[PDB]
Amino acid sequence: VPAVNALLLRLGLGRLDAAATTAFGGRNDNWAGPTTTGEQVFVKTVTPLPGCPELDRSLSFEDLAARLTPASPLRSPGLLGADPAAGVMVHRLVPGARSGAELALDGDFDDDLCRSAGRAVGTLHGLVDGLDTGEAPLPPLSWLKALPWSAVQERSMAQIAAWQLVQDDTEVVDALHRLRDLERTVPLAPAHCDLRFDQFIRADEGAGELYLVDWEEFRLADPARDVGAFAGEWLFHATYSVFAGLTHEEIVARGSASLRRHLPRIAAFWQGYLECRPQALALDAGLPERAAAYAGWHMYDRLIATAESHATLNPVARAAAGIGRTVLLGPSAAARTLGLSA
Amino acid sequence: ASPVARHRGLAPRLAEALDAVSVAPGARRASVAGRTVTADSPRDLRGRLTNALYEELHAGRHTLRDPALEARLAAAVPHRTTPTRGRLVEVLRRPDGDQLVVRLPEVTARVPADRLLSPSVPPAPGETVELALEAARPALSPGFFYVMGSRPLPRPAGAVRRIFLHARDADAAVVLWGAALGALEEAAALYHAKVLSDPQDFPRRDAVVLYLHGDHRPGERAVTEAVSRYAGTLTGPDTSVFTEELAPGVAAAWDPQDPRPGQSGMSFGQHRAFALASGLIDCALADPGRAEHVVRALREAGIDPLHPQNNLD
Ligand SMILES: Nc1ncnc2c1ncn2[C@@H]1O[C@H](COP(=O)(O)OP(=O)(O)O)[C@@H](O)[C@H]1O
Ligand SMILES: [Mg+2]
Ligand SMILES: [Mg+2]
Ligand code: NA
Repeated sequence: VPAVNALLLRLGLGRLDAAATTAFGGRNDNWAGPTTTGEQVFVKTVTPLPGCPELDRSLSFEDLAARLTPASPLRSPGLLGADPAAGVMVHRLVPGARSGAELALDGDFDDDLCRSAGRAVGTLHGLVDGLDTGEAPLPPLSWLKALPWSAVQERSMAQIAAWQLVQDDTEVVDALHRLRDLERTVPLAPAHCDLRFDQFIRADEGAGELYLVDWEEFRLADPARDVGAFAGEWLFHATYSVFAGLTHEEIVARGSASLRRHLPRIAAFWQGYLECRPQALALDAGLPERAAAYAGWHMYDRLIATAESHATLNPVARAAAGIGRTVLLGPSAAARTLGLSA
Repeated sequence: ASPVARHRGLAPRLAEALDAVSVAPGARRASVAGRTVTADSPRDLRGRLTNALYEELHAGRHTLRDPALEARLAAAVPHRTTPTRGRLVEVLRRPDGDQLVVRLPEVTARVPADRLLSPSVPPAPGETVELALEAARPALSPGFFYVMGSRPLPRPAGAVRRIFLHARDADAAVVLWGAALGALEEAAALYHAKVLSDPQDFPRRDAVVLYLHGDHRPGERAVTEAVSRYAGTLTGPDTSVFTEELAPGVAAAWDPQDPRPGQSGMSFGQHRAFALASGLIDCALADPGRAEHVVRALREAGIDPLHPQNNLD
């Protein structure tokens, strides 16, 4: 609280109006609401290094984004200030923000929103000096060989069981190693690297404009990370989120039918992505394949996160992991099926 | 005109309960103690009725954890270390501190080498090692603070005697927690245990759960002696119909032992309720020979219908 107020004071924002403040989500402590000067702010705090590589990457995005026209499908809320030493950032609040996760649950992330998202990400990938060129720790390759003991003491029995299934699947582990190895063999681009539906916000209770937020992992990196993540989110929505005992074959049949009904969403995103990055496949013909491989890992990623509140892995979880494995070990076919071709 | 009279072959506690339960002909409607339940299939009534039975008969009904409660539960634990065996995959050598990659039974993990306890020196990859791992595990069981006992559990694991304590609220839980852990250690028991770490979900009959392995009698006697003091003040007096009462709010059973491939990862309470729901449904799908349907379903699930807290040999 002190470090936040100190920054609000110095920016001319007064203080956080405790009567109208409210905590928002994510692995960081965040505050949103009116300040005593009446301005609406979003405040994020990140635990410094014993400064803060996640805010330096987030700011590196804000620097690129300030030099952008107001017609860009890619928009920042607007950075108001930052204290990277103390782990504090402040942005303009988007009024009546609905996250992409809420929209997808409600049924509102439609084909046309998916296209705008593709345009935003395609725009991102076009835009590179002063970008972190370090590799994103996803997939987590050291964890696939051995979870650090401190990580095991903070996980659920189901997350541990899910880790173990991945660790003992030699084909999956080898594929994830190949996937990260390929990143130094492709034309890199400015990439979010942590893209999910909850990193998107839309203004006016869902009727406003589209923002992509949480740039803590922003890097010069494989564009397939962001395309794959977007496809993987739909994959995971379709084969898990909507289902949350049948037979395994019935779970698979329902999941397959559910995915097919959601494939247009991925198609729209890729349409939009090509509108704004028309030269993508000309530079990287392997991009569809690599994207599909990231979509596969993304399901494991989302299944392991979801398990934090469970003690066993349910049969839907296991069925979804099976689809994740199929997309990862067969990336050329999953790309075509997902609609990421030509 | 006795519940035992109309329900022969069934433990009386269970026979009494089935008088609060009816399933309509065709198994599209059921009623558990005024808690009516409906479905469009027999097959979907199985899952809903299972749930109603579980709530009414096992649990007794009808988000986050708490760092204060956790801190007090953590303090109550009498030990801090549980030796754990696994196979050494690889010694990692760092100047900042050497590390062991160890395949534990549940996961491959990267452990500081200062935890090795046997052999006295990191062996060749493939050799069993033994490590001093934290006894407390506050994230392992969502909703709960979990502790492993100081003494390692048997290798075949074996049958696990469960003991449930009906803590009335968080304060009783701390006391019952401490008494039970103190008791189980002193008795040299092979166990895990856990207690609700969410103060807004008491009372529960399973607010504390103890999992006793090897020979449970010493640890059960010890725990019963240690908590009977509090039993009815700190514990609500009601227990699950599927369990053997040992005292007001102190109940016991065995982990399900269903020799049917599909049945696994089911709690005692969910398993008993599912067997009961099945038998009740199979009954409704004909046309008391009702108790026979129930008795058949329990036996097929491996439950002793005379003592459903137990399994068949
Ligand atoms: N400027 C903003 N206006 C409105 N809501 C926002 C804004 N920035 C973030 N949020 C919301 O708060 C959530 C947390 O923000 P995010 O940057 O993802 O934090 P974390 O790093 O902890 O995930 C976002 O997912 C979004 O839903
Ligand atoms: Mg986020
Ligand atoms: Mg973030
Ligand atoms: Na949907």
